Amino acid sequence: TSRRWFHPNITGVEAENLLLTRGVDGSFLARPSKSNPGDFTLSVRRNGAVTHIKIQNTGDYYDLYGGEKFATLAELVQYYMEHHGQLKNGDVIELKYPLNCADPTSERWFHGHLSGKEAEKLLTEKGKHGSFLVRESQSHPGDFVLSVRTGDDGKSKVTHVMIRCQELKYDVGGGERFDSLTDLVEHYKKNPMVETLGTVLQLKQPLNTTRINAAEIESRVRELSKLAETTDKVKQGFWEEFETLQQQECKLLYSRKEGQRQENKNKNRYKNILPFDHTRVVLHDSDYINANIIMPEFPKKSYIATQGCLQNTVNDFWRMVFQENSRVIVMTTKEVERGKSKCVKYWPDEYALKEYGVMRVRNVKESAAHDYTLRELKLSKVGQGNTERTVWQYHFRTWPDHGVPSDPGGVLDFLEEVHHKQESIMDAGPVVVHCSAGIGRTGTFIVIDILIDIIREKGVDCDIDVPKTIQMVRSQRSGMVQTEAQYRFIYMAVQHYIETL
Ligand SMILES: C[C@H](O)c1nc2c(N3CCCc4ncccc43)n[nH]c2nc1N1CCC2(CC1)Cc1ccccc1[C@H]2N
Repeated sequence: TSRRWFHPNITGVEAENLLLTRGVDGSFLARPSKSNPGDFTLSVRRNGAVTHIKIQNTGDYYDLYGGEKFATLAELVQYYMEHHGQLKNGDVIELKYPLNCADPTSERWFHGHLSGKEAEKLLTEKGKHGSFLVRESQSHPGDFVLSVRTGDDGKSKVTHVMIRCQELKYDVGGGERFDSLTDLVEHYKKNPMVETLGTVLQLKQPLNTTRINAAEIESRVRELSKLAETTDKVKQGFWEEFETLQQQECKLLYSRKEGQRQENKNKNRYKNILPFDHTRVVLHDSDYINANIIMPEFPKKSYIATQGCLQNTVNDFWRMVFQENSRVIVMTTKEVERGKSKCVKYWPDEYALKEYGVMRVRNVKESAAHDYTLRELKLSKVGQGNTERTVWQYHFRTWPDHGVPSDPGGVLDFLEEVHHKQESIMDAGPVVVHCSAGIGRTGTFIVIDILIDIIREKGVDCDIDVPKTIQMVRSQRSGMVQTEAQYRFIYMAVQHYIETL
């Protein structure tokens, strides 16, 4: 796995020159857009020239101009490198050779202008055996410092290794010279440095600097929100956390074979946004629906993340709800936004009874609120009177067309009622959550609920780790939490929750 074709800090011109001077026809890279922040650009060399293709993401998916919609940039690159997905005035565009980035900004172990002292404190307080980090050197500009903790009262220690930058290559004073910090770290991960008297300088795991005490979320958000005036002050902020998270998505390219099978193509709202095989909901008693089980310790504490129903998947949706014993549905989209259908009406009108295949649904009563509408539904299997159970649909209607709400209070009030309903139902199955593609808004809601539930169970003095939780959810459905705006909104929502306690 590798995501080195993503260059986080280049301009369009620098991208052009890199491709023309260091690449060949078929070379490609991706980068964040500096003209329209929040978007991305895929730049590809072919026939001695560079083509730029815009990628847009407002919170639901990566929309490649002239191409398809994708759950992550890694899934997008893999699709066209493997599949052609024919990316294409007619001509074809080939992604042949990733043009690799040497910038370490988004490595989990790189901390930029961290001082050797700030670094010593973090290693002693939060470090364990094998924790390591890399930082720029103050005393020797251009060089770096690798610090490792090893141990089990003097049973553990920290060791500092100087990394020299000599005519564009990096070394630790002897042996091989590498073209980038990443190449050097990976080498000494596989081939550990060994001290004079036997100590192995094992690079076991990057030092954790994202886990926080929930009670201090306010000061942490203040810290993460800081805007560096110069690059001297560029330190760990929201953007650094998020793009370091995004770099880890190449580890999550799990198989989605079932959703690509012939008989399942038209059950997917978006052709290339598909459920992982190893967590998809399998329908027993066709077995396919575009949905995944999300567990916060990867039933009553679990979720189902799914897409907005299509007219030909409504019956399968209710088979899933019934089979999994779900009693609560969270829908975070209108039926239609920006003139386009996001989810078909899969519930009966108020007071009406409808049959969906072998499933029967009655809309007992609707209750309208400021931000959302609650629909009380009774689901039964035709021919089995004893199977009736109430299903509570919480339909949040005011999520903005693009981006995230300006204030998390309405979402948190909505989320609180959802949680209370679920908890009052004995033996309730997983909560169903869906938007359009079921990864963006859906991922944001589920992660917030997971984080708040830790505070519920352990109190405000507990540890939470936003990126850690997201990566775990992203291992069960592709691209859960789509954008930096949503990443920030998750922090803002946990902060708002704590302040109202
Ligand atoms: C290892 C560290 O704690 C971390 N971790 C993740 C993280 N993940 C995803 C994978 C699984 C997972 N598991 C458990 C916890 C976190 C995570 N996502 N973003 C993360 N960001 C992190 N820091 C902030 C960003 C920099 C590294 C440190 C620190 C820094 C200073 C200046 C300039 C640039 C940068 C970033 N280079």
